[PDB]
Amino acid sequence: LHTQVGRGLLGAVVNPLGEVTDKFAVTDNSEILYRPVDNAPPLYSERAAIEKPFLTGIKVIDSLLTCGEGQRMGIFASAGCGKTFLMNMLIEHSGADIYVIGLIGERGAEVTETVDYLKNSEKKSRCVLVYATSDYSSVDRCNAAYIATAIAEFFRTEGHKVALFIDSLTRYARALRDVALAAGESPARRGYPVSVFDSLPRLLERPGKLKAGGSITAFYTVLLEDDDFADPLAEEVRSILDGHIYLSRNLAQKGQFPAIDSLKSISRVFTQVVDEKHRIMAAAFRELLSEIEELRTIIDFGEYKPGENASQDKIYNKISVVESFLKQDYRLGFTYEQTMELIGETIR
Repeated sequence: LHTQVGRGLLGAVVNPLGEVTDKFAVTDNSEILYRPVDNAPPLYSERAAIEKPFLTGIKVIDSLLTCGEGQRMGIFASAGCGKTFLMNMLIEHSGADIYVIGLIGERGAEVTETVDYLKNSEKKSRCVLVYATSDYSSVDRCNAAYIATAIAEFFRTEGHKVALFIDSLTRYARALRDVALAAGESPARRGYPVSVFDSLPRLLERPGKLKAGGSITAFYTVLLEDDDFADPLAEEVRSILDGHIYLSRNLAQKGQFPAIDSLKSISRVFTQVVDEKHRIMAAAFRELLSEIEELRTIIDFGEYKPGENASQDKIYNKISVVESFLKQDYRLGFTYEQTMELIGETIR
């Protein structure tokens, strides 16, 4: 019901009971205060409108799927579509003041690798990790996600630009379902006025940019088992969030990382966070992308003959420059100016 917050948590690993069990970095700051884990969302008049981009350093995201400060973004993928490797890139190459990572219900060896990753990360001094393994109860697994959010909320009140990752919403939904059964609530039908299952939208309206403070930019992972299978839970959270990154099993098997399929991904606030020149290039790049895949089905049909159609020849010779723009080594981050200069060269 109450948890630790403050700059003293930076570098710490907190378990579902809200107290630190390990450290991946040590910080001079020792500030530790207490706040409730359940806090009301900001009133609409306290929220500011999402107007500023949150740059990620990932070329495909920053150019075609631009995020905004205060935005909540879903990341849809199955195991293993490098969703953990995409989150490592989001943490490495973005420019947030503070990162708060929440590992829900995961196996256990997964928790130790995230800490091992943070131990060697350049952002270690600005990160907090909340974990709940498979051995912890379902009650505790849920509380890991609201503790992670509450920690992020304190940093936002202090003015910080915060980035929140909860991986995963899938295993959070499963553990939550277990909590509902203890109250008798079934997934099909429910309880009223407070249902255990409405724990999910309540938790997802807490991020955002405050007029009087900083912002929480949130990334929620949703596991798409199997092979971009439409899980029922997957369609509700697409209803609530401001956009979704979709990690494609198909683009992964061909060796393209990140396996983001931009044509099946969106950011709703895109046109509000980029200028007109950006919108023109992104629009032109999406049509180049669409015409490429139209040509790939023509090729697979054995229907493409070089020299027969000058348009198809022009599209074909762009495949290499388009694929190289989309690819990205996870150790590399790109500034907005480099992303926009590369996308223009791809379109010319």
